Amino acid sequence: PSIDSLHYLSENSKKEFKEELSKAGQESQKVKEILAKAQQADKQAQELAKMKIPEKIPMKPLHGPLYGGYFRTWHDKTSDPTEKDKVNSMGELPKEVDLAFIFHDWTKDYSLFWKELATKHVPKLNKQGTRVIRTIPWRFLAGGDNSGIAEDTSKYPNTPEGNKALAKAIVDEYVYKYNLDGLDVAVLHDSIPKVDKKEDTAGVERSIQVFEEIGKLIGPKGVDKSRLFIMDSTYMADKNPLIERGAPYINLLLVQVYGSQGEKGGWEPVSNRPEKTMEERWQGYSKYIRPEQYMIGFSFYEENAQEGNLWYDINSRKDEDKANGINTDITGTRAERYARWQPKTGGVKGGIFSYAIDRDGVAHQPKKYAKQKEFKDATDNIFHSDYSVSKALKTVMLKDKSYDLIDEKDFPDKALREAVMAQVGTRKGDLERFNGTLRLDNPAIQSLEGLNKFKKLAQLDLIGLSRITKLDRSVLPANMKPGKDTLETVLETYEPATIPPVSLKVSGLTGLKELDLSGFDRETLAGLDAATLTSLEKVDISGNKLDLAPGTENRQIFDTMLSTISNHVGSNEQTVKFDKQKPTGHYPDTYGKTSLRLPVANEKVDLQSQLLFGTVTNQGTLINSEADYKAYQNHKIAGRSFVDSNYHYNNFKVSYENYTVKVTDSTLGTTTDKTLATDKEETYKVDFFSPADKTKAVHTAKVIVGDEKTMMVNLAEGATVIGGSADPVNARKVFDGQLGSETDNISLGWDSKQSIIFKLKEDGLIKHWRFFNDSARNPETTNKPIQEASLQIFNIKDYNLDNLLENPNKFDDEKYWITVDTYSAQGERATAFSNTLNNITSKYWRVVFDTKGDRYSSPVVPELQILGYPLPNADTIMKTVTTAKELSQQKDKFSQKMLDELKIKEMALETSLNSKIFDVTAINANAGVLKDCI
Ligand SMILES: CC(=O)N[C@@H]1[C@@H](O)[C@H](O[C@@H]2O[C@H](CO[C@H]3O[C@H](CO)[C@@H](O)[C@H](O)[C@@H]3O[C@@H]3O[C@H](CO)[C@@H](O[C@@H]4O[C@H](CO)[C@H](O)[C@H](O)[C@H]4O)[C@H](O)[C@H]3NC(C)=O)[C@@H](O)[C@H](O[C@H]3O[C@H](CO)[C@@H](O)[C@H](O)[C@@H]3O[C@@H]3O[C@H](CO)[C@@H](O[C@@H]4O[C@H](CO)[C@H](O)[C@H](O)[C@H]4O)[C@H](O)[C@H]3NC(C)=O)[C@@H]2O)[C@@H](CO)O[C@H]1O
Ligand SMILES: [Ca+2]
Ligand code: NI
Repeated sequence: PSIDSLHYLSENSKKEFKEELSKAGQESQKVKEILAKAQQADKQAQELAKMKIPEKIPMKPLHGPLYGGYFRTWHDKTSDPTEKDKVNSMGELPKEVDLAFIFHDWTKDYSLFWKELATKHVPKLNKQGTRVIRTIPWRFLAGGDNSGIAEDTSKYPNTPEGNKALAKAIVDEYVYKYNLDGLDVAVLHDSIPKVDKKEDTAGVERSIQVFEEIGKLIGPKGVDKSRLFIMDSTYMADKNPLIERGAPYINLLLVQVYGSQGEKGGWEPVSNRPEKTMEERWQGYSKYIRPEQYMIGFSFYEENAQEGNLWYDINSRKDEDKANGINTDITGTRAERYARWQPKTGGVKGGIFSYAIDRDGVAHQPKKYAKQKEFKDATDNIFHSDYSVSKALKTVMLKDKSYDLIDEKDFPDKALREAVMAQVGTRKGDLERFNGTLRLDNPAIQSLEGLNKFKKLAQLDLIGLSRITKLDRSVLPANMKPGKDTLETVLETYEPATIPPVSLKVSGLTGLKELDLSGFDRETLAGLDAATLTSLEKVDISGNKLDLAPGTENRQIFDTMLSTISNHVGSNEQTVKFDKQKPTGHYPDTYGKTSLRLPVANEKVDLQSQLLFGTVTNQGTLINSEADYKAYQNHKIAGRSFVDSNYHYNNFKVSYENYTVKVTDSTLGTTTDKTLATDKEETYKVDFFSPADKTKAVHTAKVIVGDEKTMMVNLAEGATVIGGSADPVNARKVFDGQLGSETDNISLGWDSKQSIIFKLKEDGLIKHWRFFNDSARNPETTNKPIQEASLQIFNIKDYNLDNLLENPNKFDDEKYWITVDTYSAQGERATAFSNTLNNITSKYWRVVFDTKGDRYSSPVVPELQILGYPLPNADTIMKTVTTAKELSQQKDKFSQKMLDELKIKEMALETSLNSKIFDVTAINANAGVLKDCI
């Protein structure tokens, strides 16, 4: 009986039986048993082809806290009847299990477990209410590495039509083949599609398309909605590649959160806080599914588990009790906390599930034996479970008020009750947690009794409710006023949240007579369409944080309601109330003081108080002083003010201490003192910074003491290094505009004196220069300071620039350069040095620094700055100046009269090059006149 002629065995099972052939390939007596079993395996395989899948028992739709479980096929006593220690059966799962997940592995194709499942387990579990679900890995929807059916790439190509063929083939193979109740797709890192044992991106993308086609067949958006379409994952929502396009097609999301990591989250010591927490996890998924579809999972103790697969989600065997492999108490377990857990927002959860439910009741191997790979504990044997833990957990949830149905004692009005259920949910627990939008626009609503049940409602739209006549605290959500979360957590951890007060939109309540919003600390009235509240007779908005100044939207909503009430019953101290306001002072988005001009005097200004100031309400009223706020307290409505008599300018004002400052003079010198001295004529740029950010400024201003000067630029930034002893990679960092961090080595080179040869970016007129000592970057730096330095330009009159450019290193001698300024440290602590330069024009430069330290003395220069203004053709213009001066001495060639006119023009040009306001257009005009006169 060859194995190639068996017909009914799957090619996989045949690939197995022929490998077992190779072993003992010629042993006379073992070549028998392998064929004799490959046959008996074929007899079984053909009994699976001819079994009769029972007719589907119709089942009640899902409802209430659900409890699922993953039964490991290889622990069913029919998986491999030769292993007589496997005693459990999936059919024995009690009615408390709403979802029994077939979790497949190690059970042979030809196993008769599949005939016990189809013809006995499904009928039994179905008659009691338990749905049976097949679990398949992510990779079954794409790729070819263990992709099961999808390995056949010709029958199911990766195309629009191929993906449909694969989706229908999946549902047909794994759902309908045994008349199962639904399909579960597990997306983890372990199940991700691979090829060559490499994560396949083209494979992951195909799986999204195939997942969508499967959803067009089963699940809430498929042709057959009786079958469930479930997804179980370990990814956070922001890392699940299939939730965005997949979520609308699934009935339930099962997040696997085993162990204290799933519950508490992971620690991240850079934040000093936890991440991937239980609350953070669902908040991510709350964008894609309703909370009633969310199900959190734990794990029972799997036999012979090793490091990485030990979760301790159920109680552990006591170290003394060495014979007791069993523990069925839920008290103090992670699973029992998971059953009672409810998110803080949205609503209550679908339920919980357990992995390896065939191990229900088995205690956990003590933590101390985790690393002993071969230690066989009492809890590592196989037991028959009566599923006591599963029953105990299910009843815990089933007996939780959170899942009590919303009834007429919450909302006596039917029209309101039907709308709450349409938009919020159907559980009392959903009122304590729903943080979305409730739109009550059906005018049949006769009463708003019950709305006070809402604790976290984000927005409430009351539209066209003609039968409503009163609105006050008793018939509005409880979060109308600020408050903190009151739902206590049942989980473990290592402050409560703020409840954003509700946004109240009201429009078309023509029957509304009284509006009482007092004592809620409301920030605005936005949402009130006062032009529609036509029957309003009594209004009270006192004791809030409203800015009722004229011109505001708040005042106009108020004026409108006051006008309506003034045609119905009259405005008076009883029908209209508004006082006791405490508007919230905010920082402005912008500030108006963009320039401050002072005379040159020996005074002192506080830059903060003179440029950055002012508090603004959320209505846009700017208060810039204690004087404006008294004009504000002076605003009167019906003869009296609306600001609380106890709310002073000190309370309303926003504080500007902690705000830093970055002053920059016209030579690009920098300070950081709020105090400035007007003793020196100079022009400064001032940037202010909030404590929360020191890179994006909140306000820029321009202080001008005396005659305004144009601000210089760092013409050296971006300069090209072409020489110098100094390390060219590091050299170029002196032109990089920032000082740097003290992690980066910026040492120029080995010996104690180092040059840098460089060319400026664009032409320019240079008027200043500055080099920073190392103390500018880190004040505690151990790199000694520069003792002596020289800045030089290239002797272009005598030497050829082209010779320099062809062999720039040859020219590292001061004979080829001209010195324009030398620095010599006198021995005093200096963070930087700066000095003027005489309208230099050269494009090519050479600097040297010297710490004077015999050896091991490294020149460290954060940044070298050659400052000035941009000026195209500085060469020619400055060349023209020096010509008129020469001519003016040749008093024999030119008459005195010719020279006096030329002198005025040469003088005029020099004046424009050294003017405080640099004007390139005037310069060119003068230098053009001068060259023309020559
Ligand atoms: C998705 C999900 O549910 N989330 C995770 C769980 O996945 C996770 O549970 C584990 O699941 C393992 C099985 O998962 C596989 O199936 C699911 C569903 O189809 C897939 O989603 C998943 O990716 C796994 O896929 C399977 O992978 C294998 C390996 O590749 C495929 O077959 C092999 O594939 C390779 C290529 O990679 C190659 O081609 C090979 O030839 C091929 O055989 C397989 O095809 C693929 N699925 C299919 C059908 O497509 C469980 O195994 C795991 O449980 C084992 O380990 C725990 C450790 O604590 C034990 O407690 C537990 O009892 C079990 O032990 C194993 O028992 C069998 C029973 O006999 C032992 O077999 C023996 O092995 C011997 C050699 O060691 C001899 O060969 C002997 O003849 C043989 O009988 C086996 O050795 C035991 N192994 C161990 C480790 O003890 C676990 O339940 C859980 C984990 O916490 O978390 C969930 O959230
Ligand atoms: Ca630098
Ligand atoms: Ni062990």
